[PDB]
Amino acid sequence: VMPVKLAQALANPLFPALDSALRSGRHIGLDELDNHAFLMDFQEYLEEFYARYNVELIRAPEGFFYLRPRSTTLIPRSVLSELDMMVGKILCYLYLSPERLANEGIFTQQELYDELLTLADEAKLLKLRQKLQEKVRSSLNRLRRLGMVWFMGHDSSKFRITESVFRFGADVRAGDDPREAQRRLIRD
Amino acid sequence: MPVKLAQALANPLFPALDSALRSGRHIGLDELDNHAFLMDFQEYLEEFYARYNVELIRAPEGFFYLRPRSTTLIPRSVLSELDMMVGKILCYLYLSPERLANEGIFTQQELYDELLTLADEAKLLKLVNNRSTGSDVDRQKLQEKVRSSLNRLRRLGMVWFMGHDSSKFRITESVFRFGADVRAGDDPREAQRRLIRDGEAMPIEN
Amino acid sequence: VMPVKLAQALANPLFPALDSALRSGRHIGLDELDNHAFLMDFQEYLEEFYARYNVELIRAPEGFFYLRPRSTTLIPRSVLSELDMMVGKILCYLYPERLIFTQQELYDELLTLADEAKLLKLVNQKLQEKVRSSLNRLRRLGMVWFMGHDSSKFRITESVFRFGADVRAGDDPREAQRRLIR
Amino acid sequence: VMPVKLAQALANPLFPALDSALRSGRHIGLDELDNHAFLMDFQEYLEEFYARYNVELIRAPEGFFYLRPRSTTLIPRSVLSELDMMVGKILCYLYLSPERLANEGIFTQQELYDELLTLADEAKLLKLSTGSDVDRQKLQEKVRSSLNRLRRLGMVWFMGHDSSKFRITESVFRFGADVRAGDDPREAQRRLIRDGEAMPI
Amino acid sequence: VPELVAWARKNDFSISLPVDRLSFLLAVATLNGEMSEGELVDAFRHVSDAFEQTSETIGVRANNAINDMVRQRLLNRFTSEQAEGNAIYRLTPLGIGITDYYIRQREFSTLRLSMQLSIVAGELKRAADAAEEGGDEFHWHRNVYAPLKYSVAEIFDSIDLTQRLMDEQQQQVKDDIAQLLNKDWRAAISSCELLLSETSGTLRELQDTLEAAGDKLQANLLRIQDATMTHDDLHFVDRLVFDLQSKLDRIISWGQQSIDLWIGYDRHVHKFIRTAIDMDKNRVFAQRLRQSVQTYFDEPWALTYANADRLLDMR
Amino acid sequence: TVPELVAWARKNDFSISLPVDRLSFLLAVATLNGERLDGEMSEGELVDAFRHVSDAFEQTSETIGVRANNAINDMVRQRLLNRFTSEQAEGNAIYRLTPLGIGITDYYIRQREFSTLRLSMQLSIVAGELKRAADAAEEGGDEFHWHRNVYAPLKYSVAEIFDSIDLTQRLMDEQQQQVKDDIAQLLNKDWRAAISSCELLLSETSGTLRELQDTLEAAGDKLQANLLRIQDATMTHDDLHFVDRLVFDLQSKLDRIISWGQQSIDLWIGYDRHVHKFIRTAIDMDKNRVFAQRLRQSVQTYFDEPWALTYANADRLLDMR
Repeated sequence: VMPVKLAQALANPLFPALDSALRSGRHIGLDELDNHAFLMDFQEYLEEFYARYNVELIRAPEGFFYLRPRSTTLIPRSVLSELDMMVGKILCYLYLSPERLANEGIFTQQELYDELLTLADEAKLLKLRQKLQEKVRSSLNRLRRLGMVWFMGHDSSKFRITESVFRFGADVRAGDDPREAQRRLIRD
Repeated sequence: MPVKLAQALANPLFPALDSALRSGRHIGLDELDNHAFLMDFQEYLEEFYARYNVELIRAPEGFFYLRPRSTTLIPRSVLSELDMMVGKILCYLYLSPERLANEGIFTQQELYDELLTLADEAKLLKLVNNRSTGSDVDRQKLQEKVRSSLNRLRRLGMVWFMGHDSSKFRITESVFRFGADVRAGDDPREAQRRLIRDGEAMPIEN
Repeated sequence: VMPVKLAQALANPLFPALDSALRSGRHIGLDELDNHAFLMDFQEYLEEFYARYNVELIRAPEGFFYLRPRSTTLIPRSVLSELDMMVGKILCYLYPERLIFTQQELYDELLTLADEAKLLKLVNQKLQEKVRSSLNRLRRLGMVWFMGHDSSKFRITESVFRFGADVRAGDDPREAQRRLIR
Repeated sequence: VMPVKLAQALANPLFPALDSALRSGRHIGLDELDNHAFLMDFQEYLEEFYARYNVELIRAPEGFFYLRPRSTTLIPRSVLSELDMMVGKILCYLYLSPERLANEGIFTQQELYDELLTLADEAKLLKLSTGSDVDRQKLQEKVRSSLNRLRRLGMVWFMGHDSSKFRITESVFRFGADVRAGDDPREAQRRLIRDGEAMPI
Repeated sequence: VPELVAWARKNDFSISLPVDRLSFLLAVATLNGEMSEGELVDAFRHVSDAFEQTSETIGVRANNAINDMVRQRLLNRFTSEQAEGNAIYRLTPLGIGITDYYIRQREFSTLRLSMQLSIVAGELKRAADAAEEGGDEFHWHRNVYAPLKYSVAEIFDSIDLTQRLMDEQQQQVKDDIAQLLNKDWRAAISSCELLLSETSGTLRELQDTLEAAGDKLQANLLRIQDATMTHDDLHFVDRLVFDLQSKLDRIISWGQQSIDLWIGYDRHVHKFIRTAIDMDKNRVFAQRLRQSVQTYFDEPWALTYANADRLLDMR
Repeated sequence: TVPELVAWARKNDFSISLPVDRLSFLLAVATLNGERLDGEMSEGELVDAFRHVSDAFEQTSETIGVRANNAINDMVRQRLLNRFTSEQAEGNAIYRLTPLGIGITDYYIRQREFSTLRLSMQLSIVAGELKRAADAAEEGGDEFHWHRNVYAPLKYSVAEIFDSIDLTQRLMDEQQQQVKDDIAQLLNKDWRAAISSCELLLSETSGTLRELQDTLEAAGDKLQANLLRIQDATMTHDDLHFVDRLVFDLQSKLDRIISWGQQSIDLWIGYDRHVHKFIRTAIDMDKNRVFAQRLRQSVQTYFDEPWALTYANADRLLDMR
């Protein structure tokens, strides 16, 4: 028998879209009030539900939720490309920057691009130039689908970076300089 | 929540079946357990998918498949024309008595051959390349493309691949959808109009 | 055993050649004094010899000797063409003979009494050769002696009478033969 | 008057037909039991007889008999064509080839023709002048035409006038005379021409 | 084993029997029930007639064929100076093989098969009552090896041939049903159901007759092996026993597999009669689908389908 | 009928076409089908098979797929191979050699049985079956008695053993032809040297053909006698024709067989006799094949300087018409 709250959850007007979203790999942070609240409220039960698919519903230490599939996932799996990962780690580096607090967490394609060239070995950066600036718009587009970024318009220009980027941060102990560790990750 | 929906949902078959349907697979008699499962809780799973603005449809020949409405919370897609062409020939081979000996098993070459027969090879090549007249290098791109169409159709459950390879395959009832523009004895382009209104189809322009 | 006077004919020096000439279809006339007297001397014993070959050693009433093969012959036979036959019937009647002849006359005398239709089927200068050919043969048959070289200015032999018609009623020569020609 | 045995022969029942055959170029092989046995017993006397026409009754090392007309011969003489020679040679070849032993002596006009083209320039044969079939056929008929003459000469025995099968006789060796005495073609042929055996072409 | 091709190429083994020659070979094999080159040419003549052709090359052709028959080892030649054509001819093992296939009568009778099986059972018993007893080489050769190789293995091979003829039969009904349904559609159903039923019966019967016998035959074949396996001299009387047991099994197995396969085809045909014909009695749909394929580009359309985004993971 | 069988054959388009490569392939299949124990052949195995045969004729590699399928496809229409759809099988199909297929393949791969002990043994067995059937035939019985103790034994064991004896003969026929070839080539290589070996190969098959004919004659009548006793036990129960027509053919086939047995021997003496003539003709007078060799070269060089043999040629006797 299925718990009373599980049902109540699946019966919530918010479940359907969230469910689709969660299965696509999207991370639900706080700049998405209604949904996030929803998962905080039924985490215990949605946890069980998604387990049935061999997918763990996880709340990260920084607070966002996301499904992490196992090897036996019954949900179609896809995979980000090296450039997508690289971009994510760079988005994390940015979020860590002090400027971020004085920009309402807003950055530009160029800034991202600048920081990208600076830290990632520009030689391996070719593995996948004005094209490489357009291809970074792609990664940044999928990452937006994943809930890492929010666009300040329909275009790309400037975007807002959320706390879900930590999915891309480096293992850090209290006292470890996050930026040094992050670019050490980006670098190795 | 209805007791039975909770039952359907707690069943060890649901999760993977659910993923399959969401990825467009059509479920026919060949998938014994899943099809038995759907027949059992059809009424309830119907309601469940309705929550996603999607219709759990059981076609007249008996297979199931999701048909997203225009307000769907589950993304919809549309086959390419080469897909439809291949789909239609698949349905054709399925109704061909001159093939009974095959007991339903066919080969990439058989499909491809029957395709060039009934189709306008000329324009068939145009799908592959803008302007190409017989360019033997394009027939190869056509072949690989037809091959990709069969593959996409396997995923949709229209066909089953026989072994470790992709060369041979078996057809399914689900392939009747490709003949929907003619199942109902009418005006081919009248039925199409009807199919479009129901979310079964989308017209392809250019 | 073998008739003594037969060996005497056989051993004679003249035989070998005569034998070859007779077997060739050659007629032996008076001209060949030495042979003709040989065929007179032993006519009967040689009459027997050639009989062993199913050939008869005839002597035409005109006096000329020749070998006539039977259906049952043991000596290879050949039959002259109907053209050769028509040229022999003429060479006869042409034999006003106390004159040597010419291919001319024979050609004229031919186109004369010879049907202007049937004479054209024996060649179905078109006939001026098949005539110098036939005559070439008849000369080897002993019915025409070439006086010159290879030219066609010959001299007829009595042997030709083997082409003569049958003067039985007791009429005239030339027209009896002339008639047969037609 | 005449040598006793000359008469015993000339009177023998076999003579007139044999004489007629010999004068026509036939070669009397062992297959003709009576005739051959006959020529064997009166060889010398018949030698005397034919000489009288300037012709050598001849017996070859292989045992067959044939007349070899001299220059001053009372009996005309002829020579085989080049195709004839060629066929005769193939015949002699086939006659000494163990690869055919299953035939038990009976050959085909087909086995002959193939053997010929197998061992001779198809080109030069056609020299009697390109490669046209109107020429190709003319070869097969001429071949057959030659095969029938050798039949009359005694080199071969047809297994039915209609038949296309035949037996070969020892007489085909005459076709290898130019090789009996090891030498040079121009030399051997010099002796064959001198002996009346052969003639030039 | 690829040596087979070397050997095959060396001896240039080939068979070329166009319907043209085959008739000849058959006509010959027909009459053969010795042959002179004479009678053999006559035969070819009668066949030449059936194809109304030339007579100018009949002579040359007929002989041309006979040689082919001789090079391809279908015919064996024997020179016989006295026979018409100076030659005699005999069909070879390959010749008789190929011809029986086209003339031998069928043998799908159940009674036939049981009689064969009854006859085999007896011999296989006698060989067991004896091979158990014992004796000199002659006993084991004339009372054990002899009946197992010249009589038993022979009857098995015959049974093996009946099954293959049955496979042939199987294909035939399949081809016939294709033809029947493709021409009379709904009207051919009753006919097709009958051919499906008649064949299943035959198969079921031969196989049931076989299996019912198997166990006993295999039993005596096991007695003969119990005396032969000890002695280190009676080997030949074992590679046979083992060989027959192995062959009796191959037959009982295929008999079974054959029926499994048939049952499958039968099911398939029925499903087809249900899906394709009962749901399109007037046979219109198939015609329409076909027209819709050639005329597709006039006004192209496409089916919709759920296509959830996949779960985008890390790495 | 006669020209009716010809229509039937062209009405069904009966034909067989197996060039060396194809035949090798069909043969390659039987070889493996022979070692069959795991079950039938699969489309996988057939191609794996066609693959090796393709490599045997040093040809392209990519075209295999289509040709392998083209090949197997007509092996089927030509009625040499049978196809059965089977999902379980690699390639989703199994293939079986047809009766025709086993026929053609057997000839080439199935080892040949050449033994007089075999024949003797066979005859013995037939004798027994034929005796019992004879006795049992006269000792009458219901219908099951005739169909099982008379007909059947004759039809399924006797008629069978005869067909084998016959086949062995036809087989023995190919050995003879084989020995002829050995003798031909033996002579074509050592000339006068081979004279020894040939006479031995010659002497040996005569002995063989003799032992065989003895055996057949030794049993021929004891056998033929019983077929008669049976042929009589039917004189009575007339309406039992299938048992009469069987005794008839069994008699004819035995006569047919015994006949041929004598004839081949007579035929061999023909060959033997001829092989001795040859040696005594083309080898003795040319002990070292010098003449023959030069005669051949003579055929190639003839045109460089042609010559012609002379022959007497009397003028035919010209006669009138």
